[PDB]
Amino acid sequence: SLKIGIVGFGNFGQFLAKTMIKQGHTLTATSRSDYSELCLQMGIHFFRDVSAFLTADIDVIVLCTSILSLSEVVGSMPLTSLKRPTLFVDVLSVKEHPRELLLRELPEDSDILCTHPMFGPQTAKNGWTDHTFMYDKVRIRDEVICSNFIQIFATEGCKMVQMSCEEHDRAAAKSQFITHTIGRTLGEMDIQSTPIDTKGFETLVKLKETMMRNSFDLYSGLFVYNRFARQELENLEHALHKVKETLMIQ
Amino acid sequence: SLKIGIVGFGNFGQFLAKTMIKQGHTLTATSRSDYSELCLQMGIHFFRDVSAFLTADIDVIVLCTSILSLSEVVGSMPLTSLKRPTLFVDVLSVKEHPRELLLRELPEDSDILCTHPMFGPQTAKNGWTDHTFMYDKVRIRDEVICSNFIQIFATEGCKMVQMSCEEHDRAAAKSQFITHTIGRTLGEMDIQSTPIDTKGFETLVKLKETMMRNSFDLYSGLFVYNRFARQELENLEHALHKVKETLMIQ
Ligand SMILES: NC(=O)c1ccc[n+]([C@@H]2O[C@H](COP(=O)([O-])OP(=O)(O)OC[C@H]3O[C@@H](n4cnc5c(N)ncnc54)[C@H](OP(=O)(O)O)[C@@H]3O)[C@@H](O)[C@H]2O)c1
Ligand SMILES: NC(=O)c1ccc[n+]([C@@H]2O[C@H](COP(=O)([O-])OP(=O)(O)OC[C@H]3O[C@@H](n4cnc5c(N)ncnc54)[C@H](OP(=O)(O)O)[C@@H]3O)[C@@H](O)[C@H]2O)c1
Repeated sequence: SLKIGIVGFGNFGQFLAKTMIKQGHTLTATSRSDYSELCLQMGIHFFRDVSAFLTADIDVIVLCTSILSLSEVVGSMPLTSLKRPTLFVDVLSVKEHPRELLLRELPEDSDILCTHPMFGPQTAKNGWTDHTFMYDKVRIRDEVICSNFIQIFATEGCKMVQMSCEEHDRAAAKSQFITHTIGRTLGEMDIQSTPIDTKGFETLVKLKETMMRNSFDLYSGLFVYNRFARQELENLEHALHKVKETLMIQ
Repeated sequence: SLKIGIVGFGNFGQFLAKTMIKQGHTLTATSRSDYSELCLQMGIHFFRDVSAFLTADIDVIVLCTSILSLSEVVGSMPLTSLKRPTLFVDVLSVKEHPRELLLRELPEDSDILCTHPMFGPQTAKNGWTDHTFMYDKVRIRDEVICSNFIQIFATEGCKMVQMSCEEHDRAAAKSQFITHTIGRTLGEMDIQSTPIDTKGFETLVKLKETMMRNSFDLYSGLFVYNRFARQELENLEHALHKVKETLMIQ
């Protein structure tokens, strides 16, 4: 409890590491880019080469690369260099895609846990308490290891939500994707504070600031790999034109 | 300590009344609809017809009708029946229109103060403190009465902002109007809480519920009577379209 290897040590991978290190887990990391110095600072063992990574002593592998790159990343991995059957955890913001991919590409005897912490650096600055953690036990035999990993979030007092990947994607297309879409639209407008802001407008400016601090890759992945996203983008445009037209009538 | 009459005892009219009564001003009301029983519950005299209202003892008349109705309402007022020069105060959400209308329609010896408290029943439930109050001293000769009215909001800890009616409508088109438009758009979509709401999405549901509690009359008036509103609506529509365009080429 627990030796954890992180694939993709960018913004979100780092976020998770800080709390897992605090709880006492032993971390290993690997990534496309060089995080040697940062991992040195944090006492994480960093492997630049993913084949070297897969030979380390690891209970759990956490996939933390961008949605867009997950196919490339998993596809290149020498999964035949896996030393034991391992638990694979993804933390992608969309869920049907990693689920099908990992089911197709991973060795059969390896376990699959699909997850999405509904929070991050911009929204969980202090702690994780009363933030939501979604997960789906896609292929779990070793309940002990699975339970240990899931406990990482429970003991931070996350709200715990078990849900299918498809139901996560339907619900996320109608909520998170719309939320990001609005934040970006406001970012494209570059809204600015005024002397006479309303509470509502202050709220939108803060949403703009937060949504824009995510990568464009992340936002795109929400759309490209969520099959329910396109319809929500449509409903959003269709609703704005309904309001616009009632204004024209008036 | 003022004799204050409200014209238009609707939602916002009643909101202003509650605080002015508490401060110890003598308050009386008139309106298109009959608020006899509500005013009996609240302890103030209601005049059903404006003619009787105009011949009472009043230092300050506050106009709290809808933006759309202002011109009709002021036009139908037997303003010649006024006993004394009186302070007229506007609290409409747009400002160039009432400033122009009142300078045109009022007796010359009546004073004019144009205001927009940047808050209401839905956003200032407990107390006015730290909320913004904009005013423009359009035509003041009696600085004593006017300062005593303004002191109503200052006493409550409002952030006091003096600006021109034009600068107000420019900033308001960029902020308040935009905010209402997105709120109304989310309402047409009828977004709802999900088990995996992000903090950003909770923030939008709140905004939707809040914005949707305003009358469509009110929201119309923000657009129809603010000449800077149209370009802001284009900026929004144009921004959304660019965001969509970046997503579609992937
Ligand atoms: N609040 C959040 O940010 C949040 C919350 C929940 C879930 N997630 C999910 O966690 C994952 C990481 O999110 P993020 O915030 O760190 O930003 P991101 O832009 O979505 O992902 C950045 C990560 O992708 C890595 N990566 C590895 N191979 C890559 C390749 N060929 N192409 C592109 N990127 C590659 C990057 O590696 P290098 O750094 O080595 O270059 C980096 O580690 C995403 O799947 C995201 O959906 C994020
Ligand atoms: N948070 C807020 O709601 C807020 C904040 C700041 C400023 N304001 C401004 O305060 C004013 C009132 O706002 P509101 O929230 O009460 O809602 P509103 O829908 O903008 O206006 C309601 C008032 O307008 C009256 N009215 C509507 N049409 C009329 C007509 N043809 N003829 C005569 N009177 C008419 C109504 O009279 P009856 O009720 O008797 O029918 C009611 O008193 C507006 O100008 C608004 O821009 C509102």
